[PDB]
Formats: sequence, C-alpha cells, structure tokens
Amino acid sequence: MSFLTVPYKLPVSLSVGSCVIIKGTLIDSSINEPQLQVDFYTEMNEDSEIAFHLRVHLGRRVVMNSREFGIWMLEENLHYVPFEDGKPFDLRIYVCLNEYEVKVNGEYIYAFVHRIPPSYVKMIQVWRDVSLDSVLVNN
Repeated sequence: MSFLTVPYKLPVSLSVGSCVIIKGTLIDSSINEPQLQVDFYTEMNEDSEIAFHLRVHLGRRVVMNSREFGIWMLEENLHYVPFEDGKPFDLRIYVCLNEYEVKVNGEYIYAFVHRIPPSYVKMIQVWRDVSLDSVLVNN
C-alpha cells in the first residue's frame, strides 16, 4: 500500500500507558530543514501548544522541545542519531507518568519530562520529507 501523505495529521487521545508508533523511512533530501518532524498539539490547530516536539537532523542531532504560549522552550539534544538515510525506522513514544520515553529500533534513547500534561494532546502531526508507512496510537 501507499505511503501516508505528508504532512500527516492524526486526532488522538493520550493517557499514561499510551504508545505512539511511527514507522517510515528518512532520506537526505533537504538543505537545512529536518528530515523528520513529530509534533504533539493540544488542539487540532497548528497555532495551539506543542506538548512534545521531536525532529531529526541526520548525522547531527535529534532535538526535542515544546512550544508553549508560542515560545519554543528548552531544547533537549541527542547526539545519538539512530536514523539513517534510506533505512526504515521504528519510532515508539511511550506516555509515562512523568516523561515520554522515546524508543527507536528497539532502543531506549531518551526520557523527555512532561511540560504539558499528555492528557491535553489532541492531535499528532508527522511531516518533513519522510516516507511514512504507519502512525498509530496503542492504549
């Protein structure tokens, strides 16, 4: 079947114990835009708060942040970038009580402490030049 059309938006309801599972392929095809971006919004509106932001600059960093009252807050940077041009990835984001646990290809890579309660997230958007197989939320 066909890759999901990006930018891809999905209405969701997150609780503690939820898991967002994103499977796709990144490619080295942009000048200074990230190759993958995942934003968790508090409304089905792109001006609303971003409880959780993850983006991938291949060979450089994975960056996580939040956008609260229009302001991009403290960037948390990983220099472990388990993403590779043209290889399929398995990105799992688990909702725990105090943090999202970010897991890639079966590896625990980062715990991002909640800045907005995850129960306020209403919409997930996955975009940048990603070839997206699936996005789904398990309870």
